[PDB]
Amino acid sequence: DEQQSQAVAPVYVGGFLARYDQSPDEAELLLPRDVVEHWLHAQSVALPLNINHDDTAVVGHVAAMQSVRDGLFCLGCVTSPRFLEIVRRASEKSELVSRGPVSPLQPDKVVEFLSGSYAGLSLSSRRCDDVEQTTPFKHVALCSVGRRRGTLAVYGRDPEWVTQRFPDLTAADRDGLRAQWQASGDPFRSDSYGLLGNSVDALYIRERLPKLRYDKQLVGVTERESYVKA
Amino acid sequence: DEQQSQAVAPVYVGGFLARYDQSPDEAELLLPRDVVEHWLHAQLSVALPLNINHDDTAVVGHVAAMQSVRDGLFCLGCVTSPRFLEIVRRASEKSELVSRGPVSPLQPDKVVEFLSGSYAGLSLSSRRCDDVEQTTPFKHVALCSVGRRRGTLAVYGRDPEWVTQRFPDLTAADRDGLRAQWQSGDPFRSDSYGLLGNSVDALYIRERLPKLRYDKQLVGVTERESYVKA
Ligand SMILES: *[C@@](O)(C(=O)N[C@H](CC)c1ccccc1)[C@H](C)NC(=O)[C@H](CC(=O)N(C)C)NC(=O)[C@@H](NC(=O)[C@@H](NC(=O)CCCCCN)C(C)(C)C)C(C)(C)C
Ligand SMILES: *[C@@](O)(C(=O)N[C@H](CC)c1ccccc1)[C@H](C)NC(=O)[C@H](CC(=O)N(C)C)NC(=O)[C@@H](NC(=O)[C@@H](NC(=O)CCCCCN)C(C)(C)C)C(C)(C)C
Repeated sequence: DEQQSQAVAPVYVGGFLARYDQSPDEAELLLPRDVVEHWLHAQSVALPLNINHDDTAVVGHVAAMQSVRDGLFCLGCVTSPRFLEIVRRASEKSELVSRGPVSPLQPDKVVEFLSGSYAGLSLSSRRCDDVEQTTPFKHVALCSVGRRRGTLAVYGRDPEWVTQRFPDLTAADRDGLRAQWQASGDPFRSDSYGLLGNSVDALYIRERLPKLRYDKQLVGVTERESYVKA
Repeated sequence: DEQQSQAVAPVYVGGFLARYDQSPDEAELLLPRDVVEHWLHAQLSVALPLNINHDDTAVVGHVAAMQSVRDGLFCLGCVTSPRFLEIVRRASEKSELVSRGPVSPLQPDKVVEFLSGSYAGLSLSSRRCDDVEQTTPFKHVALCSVGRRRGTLAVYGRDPEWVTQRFPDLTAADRDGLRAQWQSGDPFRSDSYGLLGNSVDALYIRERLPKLRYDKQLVGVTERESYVKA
């Protein structure tokens, strides 16, 4: 009963929403540093964090967005108790979760589950297309894999520890983030049936795993140890 | 609420549990025709149960017929659990893949389409062969994201004949031997959280999609039209 309270405690997520050094496979995915930094400075209210862009599946909020040297990095927090309770339960029934985490990390079913199902981040921003460079950043979505390479999502119970998984990040970067991450109920208006529904869609994404490994390698989270399952 | 009764009606599943013309990647998967036909004749008294990814608490129906044809062992089963179907009914409403609907002239069928996407394969549960003292060798059949034996693609439909009709290899004499065979409570002791749990595991099977397409091509279901999503 206490173990179940530790499992449903807030969980943090971090990762790049876009890698400046990565030319997208599609023109509409182009999101350059000049634009990002402008948009950041442009738009207060936190961007909501949801599951695969579903407005009824908001599970938390983005706590910090920072533009670093290699891209736009963000740090958010899964806070919805309904989503976490669901995850808590689904995790108990995952052969993958049961096999546990790597080398010296302690098992963490909830975190491990999110680490497996939503290994990527996917931004929701206004169409760039190079014109009239309002709130451009709509929200951030946890997903099976992102359209932009390098968007691998890293989950952990501590924000510092999450940011620490990324070698590219400097102290000044981890500092700009720490400054930021330091509503009115449960934002989650969905359920297990929905997540399950969304799971089959994930099964049909092309080259899902290969992309994730690529993302894992590009962001250097391969080196450090974490709950990533890709 | 009549549409919801048509959606939760029994669903049939068919496909090969093993292709004799396919040498397994692992020795323990070897299941030759001589053995099969012997085992068949050996045991079909009590029906083999049909479950999700080999989970004893996830029995969703039973196998109605097992026949050894020229290219392999083919089976036809029926998903009958109302609990499993109600779960599927609901999850289907939340699948972008299901919403896109079926091919060319097939009518949309959320439940069938959902099962078609999540459990595209069949996986037998039999006694270790290993070539020795070759009683009930056939334990059960499991619906899964993809099978270990190639050609084990699963085809779902509301009509048994129509299901068997999806396989070109099958002859009339074959469809006849099957039709002869497929003529107290809800065996499902699991839930959405469990299926959801099992979904993350699926996400990490290697070459899942490529295998399915292979299976789809090997069994010639590529030619005919069906609810297959692979
Ligand atoms: C993100 O990684 C993602 O969606 N990944 C998914 C996860 C399953 C995925 C898809 C395929 C293969 C693997 C994974 C990805 C980077 N983000 C988007 O694609 C994102 C989705 C989104 O915001 N929604 C579905 C709402 N799309 C966008 O950010 C786009 N923005 C818009 O469409 C915006 N529209 C406009 O500015 C006006 C033009 C008309 C748009 C359509 N009505 C807006 C405000 C609607 C979001 C793009 C920036 C990519 C154009
Ligand atoms: C099936 O396709 C499958 O499991 N697919 C899954 C779906 C995701 C998959 C997993 C990884 C990668 C891709 C797909 C596959 C063909 N079936 C099996 O592997 C099957 C599973 C199973 O039966 N259970 C989980 C219960 N395994 C077998 O059929 C094996 N049989 C046994 O292990 C049997 N054991 C014995 O006969 C005795 C062993 C020694 C006893 C000494 N006293 C039994 C009764 C436990 C089933 C094999 C046929 C492979 C031997």
